[PDB]
Amino acid sequence: MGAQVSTQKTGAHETIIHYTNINYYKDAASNSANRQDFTQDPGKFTEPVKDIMIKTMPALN
Amino acid sequence: MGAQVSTQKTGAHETIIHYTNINYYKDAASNSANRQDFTQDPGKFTEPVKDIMIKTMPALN
Amino acid sequence: MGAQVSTQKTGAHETIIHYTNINYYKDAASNSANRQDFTQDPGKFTEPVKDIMIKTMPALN
Amino acid sequence: GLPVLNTPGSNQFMTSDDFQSPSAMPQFDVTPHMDIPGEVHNLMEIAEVDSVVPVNNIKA
Amino acid sequence: GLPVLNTPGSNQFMTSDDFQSPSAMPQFDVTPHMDIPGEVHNLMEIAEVDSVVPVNNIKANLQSMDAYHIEVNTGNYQGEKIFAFQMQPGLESVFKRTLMGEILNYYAHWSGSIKLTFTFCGSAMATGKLLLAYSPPGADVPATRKQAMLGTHMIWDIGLQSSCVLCIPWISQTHYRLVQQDEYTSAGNVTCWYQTGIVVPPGTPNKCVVLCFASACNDFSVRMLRDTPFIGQTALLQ
Amino acid sequence: GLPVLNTPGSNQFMTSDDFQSPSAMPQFDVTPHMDIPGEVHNLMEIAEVDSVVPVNNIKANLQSMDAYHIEVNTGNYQGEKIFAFQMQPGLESVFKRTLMGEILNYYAHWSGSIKLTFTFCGSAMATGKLLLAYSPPGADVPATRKQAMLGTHMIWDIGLQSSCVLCIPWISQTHYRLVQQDEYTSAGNVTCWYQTGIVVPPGTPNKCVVLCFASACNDFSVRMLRDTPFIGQTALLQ
Amino acid sequence: IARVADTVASGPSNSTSIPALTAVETGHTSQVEPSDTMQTRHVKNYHSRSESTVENFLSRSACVYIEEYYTKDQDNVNRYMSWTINARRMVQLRRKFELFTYMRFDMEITFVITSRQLPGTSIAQDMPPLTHQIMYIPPGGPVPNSVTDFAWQTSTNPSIFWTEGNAPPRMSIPFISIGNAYSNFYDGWSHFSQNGVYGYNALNNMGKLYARHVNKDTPYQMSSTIRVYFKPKHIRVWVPRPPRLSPYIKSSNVNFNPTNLTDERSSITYVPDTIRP
Amino acid sequence: IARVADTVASGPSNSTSIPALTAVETGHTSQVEPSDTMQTRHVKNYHSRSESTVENFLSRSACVYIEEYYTKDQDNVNRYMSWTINARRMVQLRRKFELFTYMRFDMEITFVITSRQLPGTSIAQDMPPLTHQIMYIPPGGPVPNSVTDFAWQTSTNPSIFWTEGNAPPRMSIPFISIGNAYSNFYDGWSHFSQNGVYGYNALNNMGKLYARHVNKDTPYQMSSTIRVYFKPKHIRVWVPRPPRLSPYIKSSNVNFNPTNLTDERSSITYVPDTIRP
Amino acid sequence: SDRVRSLTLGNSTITTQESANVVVGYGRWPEYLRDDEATAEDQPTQPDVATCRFYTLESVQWEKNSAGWWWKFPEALKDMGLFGQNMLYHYLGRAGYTIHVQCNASKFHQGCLLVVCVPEAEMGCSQTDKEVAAMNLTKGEAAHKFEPTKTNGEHTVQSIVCNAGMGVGVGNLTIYPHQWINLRTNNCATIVMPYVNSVPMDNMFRHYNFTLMVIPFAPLDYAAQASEYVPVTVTIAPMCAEYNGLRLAYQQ
Ligand SMILES: CCCCCCCCCCCC(=O)O
Ligand SMILES: CCCCCCCCCCCC(=O)O
Repeated sequence: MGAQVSTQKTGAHETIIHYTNINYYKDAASNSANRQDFTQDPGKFTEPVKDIMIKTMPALN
Repeated sequence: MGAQVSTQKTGAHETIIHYTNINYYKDAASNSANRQDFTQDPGKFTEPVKDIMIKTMPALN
Repeated sequence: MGAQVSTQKTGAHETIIHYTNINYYKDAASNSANRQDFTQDPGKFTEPVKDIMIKTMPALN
Repeated sequence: GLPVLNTPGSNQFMTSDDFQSPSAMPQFDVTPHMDIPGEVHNLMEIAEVDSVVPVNNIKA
Repeated sequence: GLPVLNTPGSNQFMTSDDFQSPSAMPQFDVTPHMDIPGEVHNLMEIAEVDSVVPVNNIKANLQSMDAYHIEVNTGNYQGEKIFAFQMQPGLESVFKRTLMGEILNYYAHWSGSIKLTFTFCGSAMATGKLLLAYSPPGADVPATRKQAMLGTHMIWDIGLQSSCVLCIPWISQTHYRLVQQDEYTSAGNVTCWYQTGIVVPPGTPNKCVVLCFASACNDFSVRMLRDTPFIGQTALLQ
Repeated sequence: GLPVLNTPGSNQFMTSDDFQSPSAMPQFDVTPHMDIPGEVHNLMEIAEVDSVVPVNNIKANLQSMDAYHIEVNTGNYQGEKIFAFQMQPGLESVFKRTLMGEILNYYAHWSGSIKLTFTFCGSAMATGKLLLAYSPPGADVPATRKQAMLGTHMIWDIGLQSSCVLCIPWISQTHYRLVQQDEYTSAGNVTCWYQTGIVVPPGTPNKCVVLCFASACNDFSVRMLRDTPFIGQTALLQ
Repeated sequence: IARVADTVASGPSNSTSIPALTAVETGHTSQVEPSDTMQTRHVKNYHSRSESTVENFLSRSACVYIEEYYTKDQDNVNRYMSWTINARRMVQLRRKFELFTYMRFDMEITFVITSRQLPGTSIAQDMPPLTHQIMYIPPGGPVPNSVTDFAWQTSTNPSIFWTEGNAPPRMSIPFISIGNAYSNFYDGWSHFSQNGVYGYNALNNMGKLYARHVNKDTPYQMSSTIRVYFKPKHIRVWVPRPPRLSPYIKSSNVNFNPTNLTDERSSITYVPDTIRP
Repeated sequence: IARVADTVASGPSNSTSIPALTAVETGHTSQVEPSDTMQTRHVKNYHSRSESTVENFLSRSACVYIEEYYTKDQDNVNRYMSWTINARRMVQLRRKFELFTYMRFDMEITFVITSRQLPGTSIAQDMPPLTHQIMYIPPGGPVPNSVTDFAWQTSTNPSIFWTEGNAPPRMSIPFISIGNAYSNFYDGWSHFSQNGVYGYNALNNMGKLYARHVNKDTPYQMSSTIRVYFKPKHIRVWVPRPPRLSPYIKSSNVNFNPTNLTDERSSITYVPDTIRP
Repeated sequence: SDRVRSLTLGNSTITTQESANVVVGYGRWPEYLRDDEATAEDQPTQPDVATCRFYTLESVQWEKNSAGWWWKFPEALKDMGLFGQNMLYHYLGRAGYTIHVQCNASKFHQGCLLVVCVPEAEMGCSQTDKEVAAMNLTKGEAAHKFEPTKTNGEHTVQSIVCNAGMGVGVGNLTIYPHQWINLRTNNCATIVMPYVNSVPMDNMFRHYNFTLMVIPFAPLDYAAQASEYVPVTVTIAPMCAEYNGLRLAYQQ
């Protein structure tokens, strides 16, 4: 089938950890949640300044 | 799929003995128990001595 | 998977007759019966004699 | 999940069925097999053995 | 059909499950995606944003801007503690409601450092040096500047650079701590003192406001999803 | 959908099953693994550790260290049996509670040899030779040293080497035995006698203590998981 | 993958580097870390922000509504349910959604329907399993005025038929909004003359949802309670905002009563003494 | 794979080899075997310690709690369940876990909920299937004070909705502990002044678990009994210890009454005569 | 001759001419915390030779009727040189420890002690209905002793030996790092304990990582005119001592 093997979340016996998935429905809205999308970009809220500010330097000068 | 064939435990008709497995869930905590991990090292408790002791020899000399 | 195709027992429309099987459990005791083991050796009970006896000959001579 | 449709005969219990089932005793170490004399494979092995016949089966 | 055996947990309904399900609206044409500014991917992006902390949360200021005011005065005030509080990002009344703490209340576990930024709002003529100290759990709260000075401290010198950051390092025994912090998962305290004092020229205010900001660092993270205890009701709204 | 037929045993709940199940806490970040000393992989690692055996388990010593004491005296004691007991690692009151036996009680089947280590705790001046015998099931318990000597025995000579091991070989008809041993699965008995005697110099104790240790060998193994009969209750604890 | 930043080992310092000094006036949040204001040791941090994901945060079934409808036609009891779909009547889920201004996602809807028999002196029955019918009516569709209205024919409106005892009915729905994203806040009006409806209700219109017993009638009065659950998936959120501080009063607007910024305490220097040997 | 050691064939002996002699003072457990103190025959031992595995030993559902909650609001009967999760109220499973000092593992939790109708003279009913709701509340989350509390909205707390008749509800949970391993024993305090709580309760805090009937009300009083079962999997254990000897008294500490080391008997030389022809 | 051994840690050295090998914890030897297992971000302090040295505690007398003794660490070393000073000024600590119990007699005396290190030795109360007090669990370098009979104290520990004050069998304590001191062969016992805990580090006042118990299984005995005074001294030396969270000293 259109099987798609992904990686499972670390277990309590770490340091065959993968699962299989197949969509049965025609609408993408039927698929399960995307609990594995780990994107980040705090810059939008933490550093929305026009002029890049270097940590080790004075904010104003 | 991400099928993984392993060996079954001996049956009452020994002396096709393998099973198939596929994880359906995204979390490793959902997987079945690891009833086939046979590791051993009694040394920790039976021989936690600093100086190796040879059976056929005197413990003290 | 670890699928294993075998031959089915003759049907009422003889003279695709095969089935598939996969073990899901880790213990061999979980598998289905071995209804297809056709071994025989009546000799143990019908001819447990030390000296081979030829049918077309006298039992004693 | 996978769309499934239960067929008649579900949840029933036929004494002559033959399905797989979970072991109540996981990883049980079966006692080593021992080669014992006179093993039977087919019952016909028995029916092929001569046995005295009670031809004179009168009440007395 | 295929011989099947139902396992325990069948036909149940777990609010945190994740299975597929038939769409009640087949072939629905979703509205074209539009690239909107300020998209959030992880809640931590929010907890990492500085938010004013109501350090002066006394009954009389629970509804005024004075709740955020941290006064500092000119004149001898040696031995006097400007302010202090526990390190409970989600339990401490001081942090409990900040953007950071507000998010932690949706989780039961937390870990990482915290950035306490202090801004002097006095006049451009006012000068001074404050001692921002942080003492890990174990001993009593610093009663004197000497005691506080023995712990992780930062001597802030007021000048052109208005703000000063006091990064509270994650010095815990365990990897994580409960947002509902108890004595076991204690984090310590933060006390502020006068390193020197606030000198000011003639014709200039003697009392100044010092705002406090709190946010998470790049090493911060929450873990146990739970419901926040800051919202409830007695009946369906209308 | 796919034509399916439910097999008997569906929707049931067997405490010893082993299926997959949805996690109530999706994407939970487990705490980093830490390498802790003394990890156990198999319970047999414990049953293989020597533990003091309460051979002198008489009513008067059921709560004193005397329960472990196995006295030996100077002077003629020929024909006298120092001690004796059955070989029931999990049923015999003598072994019933040792680390070894304590584990066997979580299982119904057992097999393998046992190491009975004896340590002389007398003074460095005391000397002597003891006869540690083991008699397999079949005949009456050795009433004399001659009878005991006919079985698997070990003549222990006290000296610099304090301890002496009496390995009880697995001499059974069946591969396994029941922890709840009956006459059928009998294991035999172990009797100790005086090979010679305990001679001692002037100004030295005449009575000495001999401790007994019991543990499993590399050929030991349990098999039938069951609940231990050494723990119970009459109501939920509080 | 979603790992956290590690802490670089830092040693003594004495330079013109001022990572601790800054100016919040710029609207820039300090990007300082422990290693910048003290001596730190190297630490391989394996922690992950996997559960902080907007997906894992909002993707959890939460009750959004609940109503009761009876079987027999006695007194003035409603025999069917009606509901103008929205998630503003349950403070819990409503508060989460309101952490962001705009949202976009598909959704998993689950229904927990339970019945009962009202108290009585002589109520011996033997009613067969109760079958329910939940019908979604998008804006404009004909609305039923009785438990026998023609509208229940469900000719084109999506509907579910469920019998008690079985697993709670469920079904997914895509992104309905006619806009590019659902709006949790609308600082505008419905009319160009700047009047009429103000806020959410001014533009949101997900239609209505009706329920009923398909069973003709019960010997003695019985009632059922349906609970609707929402679980957004394939989530997208924009413009984060200050969490709700004041309790929710109305489900149509953001009205509130002046609430305290937070709990009180003795003084700014108050810290409970927990060490008393 | 997990096979047992075989017995090498040994013959007569007469040397300076002293495998039987040793000294326990070293804290070393003798590694002697039958072949070292007698003549043995070769034996291919096929036995396996596969069931002695810590995994196979602890991975079995064991009851950890049980409470009863009623449907009607009559008298002072609790209509919902509350429980501060822990496995110290059921001696059986508690004793096993306590064979080790530290533990690490995921866990499979199963619930066995059963109901009944309290005795009465006139109790003829016809109640539909009873639906239950089990909600987990991690430390800090809002706790419900009634069977109609807003907390049951389960906005983010994991919750299960189960209807009688179906298979007992189940669900897995990872390794929650904030430490690197669960602690069965804590010889310390909760406060630095060495006071307050002592032991387990001083640090363990898995939160609470609540249950209730989602059904509005029953004509006549009925009650349900929920039984919680734990089944650790993907197990890891450290530092083994002496099994519990004294009966368990409290579920908060290790208090006990001086118990006998073992059963008594006639004398050290007592051995029952089982051979009497 | 493996009988003689020498131990050197810091400015301290122990000598022995009648030992019985050396037990090394659970097969592990003390080691500093690695970066891939650390949590505290601040750079730890490692006094080394300053705290990692042999500290001798108050000796104890072994009598014909002695039932046993026990110490709790690192608490018992709260007033020992600089090791105790770091405990006061720091929130977190981590150490190894090399336990060395001494006890000599003569070829004419007899007895056998059981030197054991019990991790997380949570103990019970005399009155099962009440709780225990820290004061009754550990009292500095002063040893608490086991009793041959039941105790009655309000918040006292059930000192009855047979149960080791833990509700277990004393004969099973051999499952912990241990050694015996059989006077006819021994003269002392050494045990190298590695840091054992479910956490990288922990407080040293609030938590008693392990308990050292010295229980005699063979009663001390001897003839007339034979030295009746047989003391038992305990010496312990921290190993790989690390500290985190520096702040104002803790007032005991
Ligand atoms: C078939 C049932 C359809 C139900 C539609 C529900 C849509 C929910 C939209 C929520 C909008 C918002 O929260 O801003
Ligand atoms: C969703 C239900 C969560 C229940 C959490 C149970 C955690 C059990 C931890 C047991 C700890 C121990 O036995 O030392």
